[PDB]
Amino acid sequence: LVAAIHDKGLKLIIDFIPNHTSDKHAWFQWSRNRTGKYTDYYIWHDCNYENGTTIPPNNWLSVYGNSSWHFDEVRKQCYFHQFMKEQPDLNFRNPDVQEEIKEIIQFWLSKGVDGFSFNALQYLLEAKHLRDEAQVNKTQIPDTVTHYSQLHHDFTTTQVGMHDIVRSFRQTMNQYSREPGRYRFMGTEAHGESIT
Amino acid sequence: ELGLFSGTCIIVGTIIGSGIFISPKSVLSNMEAVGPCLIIWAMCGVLATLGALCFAELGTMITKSGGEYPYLMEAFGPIPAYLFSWSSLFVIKPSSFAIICLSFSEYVCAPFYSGCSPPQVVIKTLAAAAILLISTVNALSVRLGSYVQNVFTAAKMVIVVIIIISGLVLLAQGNTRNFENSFEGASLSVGSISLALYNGLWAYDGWNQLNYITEELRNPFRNLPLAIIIGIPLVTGCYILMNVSYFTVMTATELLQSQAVAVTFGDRVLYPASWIVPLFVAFSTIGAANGSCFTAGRLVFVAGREGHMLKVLSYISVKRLTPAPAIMFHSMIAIIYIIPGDINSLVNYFSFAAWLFYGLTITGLIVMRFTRKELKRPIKVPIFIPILVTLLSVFLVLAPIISAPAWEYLYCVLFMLSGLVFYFLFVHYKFGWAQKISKPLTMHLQMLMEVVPPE
Amino acid sequence: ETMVYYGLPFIQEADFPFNSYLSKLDKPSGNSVSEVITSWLENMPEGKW
Ligand SMILES: *[C@@H]1O[C@H](CO)[C@@H](O[C@@H]2O[C@H](CO)[C@@H](O)[C@H](O)[C@H]2NC(C)=O)[C@H](O)[C@H]1NC(C)=O
Ligand SMILES: *[C@@H]1O[C@H](CO)[C@@H](O[C@@H]2O[C@H](CO)[C@@H](O)[C@H](O)[C@H]2NC(C)=O)[C@H](O)[C@H]1NC(C)=O
Ligand SMILES: CC(C)CCC[C@@H](C)[C@H]1CC[C@H]2[C@@H]3CC=C4C[C@@H](O)CC[C@]4(C)[C@H]3CC[C@]12C
Ligand SMILES: *[C@@H]1O[C@H](CO)[C@@H](O)[C@H](O)[C@H]1NC(C)=O
Ligand SMILES: *[C@@H]1O[C@H](CO)[C@@H](O)[C@H](O)[C@H]1NC(C)=O
Ligand SMILES: [Ca+2]
Repeated sequence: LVAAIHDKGLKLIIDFIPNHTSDKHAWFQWSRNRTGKYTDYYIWHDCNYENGTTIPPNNWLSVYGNSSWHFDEVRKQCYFHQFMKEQPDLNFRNPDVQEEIKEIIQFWLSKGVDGFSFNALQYLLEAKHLRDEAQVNKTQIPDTVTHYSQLHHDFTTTQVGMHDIVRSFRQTMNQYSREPGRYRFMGTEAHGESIT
Repeated sequence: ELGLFSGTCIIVGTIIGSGIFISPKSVLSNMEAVGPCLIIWAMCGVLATLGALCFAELGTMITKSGGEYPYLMEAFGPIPAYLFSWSSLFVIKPSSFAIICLSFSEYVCAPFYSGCSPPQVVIKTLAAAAILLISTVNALSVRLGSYVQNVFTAAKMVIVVIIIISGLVLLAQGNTRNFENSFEGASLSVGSISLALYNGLWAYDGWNQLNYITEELRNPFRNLPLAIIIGIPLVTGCYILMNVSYFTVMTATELLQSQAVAVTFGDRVLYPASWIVPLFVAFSTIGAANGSCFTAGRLVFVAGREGHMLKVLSYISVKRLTPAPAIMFHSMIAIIYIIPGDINSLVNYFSFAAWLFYGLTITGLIVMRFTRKELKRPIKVPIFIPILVTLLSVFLVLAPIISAPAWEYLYCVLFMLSGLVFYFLFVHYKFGWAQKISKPLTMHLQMLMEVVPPE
Repeated sequence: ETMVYYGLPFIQEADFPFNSYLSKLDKPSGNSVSEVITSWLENMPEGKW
């Protein structure tokens, strides 16, 4: 298909979403086992788990709405996920994960893909201190906050070093966009709330 | 004297020029597939060998100083000899000078317009500045003509082996995707096959002017047909081994995008120093133009004896022994050619007129060998090679006009017949008033340009 | 947070941020001085000064 597209004079760009993987990914199966360097590919933390009910490290919520931490039986720790529990978030603060996302960008550009569309980019980094958010309704009981819209998201979206990760993806795509007529396009999806 | 190894080294360097850098785009835009456009470089490569072999016959048996003007005088009479002298001064030689200089500005201005095509005003203002500079240097001096020639034929061959070696190494690494499913969209037709033989044969231009080497060949009769049948077939083998080195790197859809084909190649394969291709090709292309301007005064001398062309054109300047009126008239016609047309509309216009006179010559070869002339011929070619060159050229001259008619052919036919009118009203009838328009013209020109008859 | 002022391999910034961590030692111990030296040199980017 990539050959049939280039012969027509067209270009092909594909969706890329580097924030999370599935909990069936090989990286996560090794990480829960604490295997090798994969023990820190994901964001883990200690949490008390007794009688099926877990207290999370903070009040951070998922985007689809519930506690954003989930207990893992093999690791005996909680892993972070912005979206549903089937999507653990990669840990982009250690340099091992960024070299993996750098080889996937290189794998698809070698096949002739003409560029990418990066999704869920504001969720790349989170605050390291893991402090609780500020509720929208301050006089609300802290055990009924279960909706993503009931919090101010200052520690889970658009953190400080987030733009230097996206600028690093652009440099990896510059090694392939040097020959004239084969520039690699990079586009991102916009923040729904802000235009600045 | 020059041996057989040097007997080919002159002819192979003569054939390979700036045609291999401009024609691939044009032969592929008519074959539409990698497979057939590879057999065109062989089919026209063989057709150029039988041409140069037939020209070896006339070059030995006639044995006159004129290039090809004698061969039409000896066979058909004085009207085709004059009609060729007319066209080779207004059509064949000026337009071949305009295509070489139009193809030198496609390679100088292609890097500065990366990703897209340059405007037409840039590739004509730069071509008009090359024609005037090439024709001015070759008029002020002769040493500077041959000063930079041996270096300009080095850069020509340095690139030819760089493209080939790179296109072979990449073929070992398995980059076979382009010619895997060849012939799939081949548009073979008398329309396309003819128009694609024009552009393929233009890369072989220079096989007719190959007879001068016999004078210094060690054993001409025994070695020249050998130096030809192993020299040119060595070059067609170096073209399909260079056109293959294009399709190994880029695809059939990206070829037609750029006019400078070798510039698209140097960016993809030679990234650290990719400026080497537009720099070296600009050297060789301006060197091949230097070879055209040198021979401009050649044919007008031999045709100036028989009173066919004006004798003032053969006059030489005294301060510098350079055919100044021949050159500045040879370039002034080229300037009028780069203005209306572009490379593709001139390769058709050139290879049309050039190929009817290429036919009339080798038909005169058999016609003289069949009935009229019984003189001895030192080297003899079999009878089946000339009948092929004429039956091929009669297809090349007549199929494009009927199947793919264009306005370029009309202006070509109107030029020769205009010379046919100049035959009767100026040289055939010799009117009285016709003289008094010539005599005051020549010496005033001599007065203004301080030129002198050669001998 | 201090090492961000060194810049990135493609965006240039301060030539170096001033290391004031030696100016903080109030007691001359061997491991107090050794901790400042290795904390700056391992956290620093690759080709920096
Ligand atoms: C968080 O997850 C719980 C499940 O543990 C959700 O609660 C269930 O929601 C569905 C809605 O279709 C109900 O049918 C179930 O009865 C609920 N379960 C219980 C035990 O009440 C809860 O809605 C989620 N929070 C969200 C989506 O904000
Ligand atoms: C924010 O939520 C609080 C509840 O946590 C609202 O305060 C009152 O809460 C009591 C709880 O027993 C209710 O009985 C009252 O009806 C609530 N007052 C209302 C609804 O006016 C508080 O009003 C909420 N504020 C906003 C802006 O929604
Ligand atoms: C007269 C000629 C041989 C002079 C030039 C010599 C040097 C500069 C040439 C000769 C053959 C060339 C190589 C041919 C093929 C390749 C493979 C390609 O993927 C990268 C460039 C590379 C590796 C070329 C580098 C330059 C090279 C080594
Ligand atoms: C994790 O450890 C268990 C226990 O030995 C083993 O059965 C399983 O295969 C391991 N999985 C991975 C992905 O290492
Ligand atoms: C144990 O589980 C039961 C489930 O009904 C729950 O009510 C109880 O609070 C749990 N106890 C602890 C200490 O978690
Ligand atoms: Ca994340």
